[PDB]
Amino acid sequence: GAPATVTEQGEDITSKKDRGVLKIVKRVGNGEETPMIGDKVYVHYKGKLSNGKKFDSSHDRNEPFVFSLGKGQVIKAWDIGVATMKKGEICHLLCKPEYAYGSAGSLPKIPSNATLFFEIELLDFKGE
Repeated sequence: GAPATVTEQGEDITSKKDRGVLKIVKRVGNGEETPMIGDKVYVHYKGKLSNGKKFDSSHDRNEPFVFSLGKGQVIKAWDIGVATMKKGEICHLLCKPEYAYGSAGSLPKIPSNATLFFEIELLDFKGE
């Protein structure tokens, strides 16, 4: 399925080349511009654990998730990955725990040492 495919066929987008964050572009977005550091970014997403269970979804909440890019307001894989996206892009990200929740995990449903799968849509970005 899609997690296996990004694991085996994804591109390493880490600056250290440690394969901690792998990406596939699923829907090509608009133009060439990506957000810059500090921009307000608006995403839709769904996340799954490596046991197959959904752990989160903005679609199910009927509202996007909004954060300022490159500020550590989200897991490292998201700061790194969303920074590569175009407006309108949909991607898959495969995130090793060092770029996610590490040994701590995150209650209620993310265990320790968890590799995570996300589908992310970059809806919009704007400077403040």
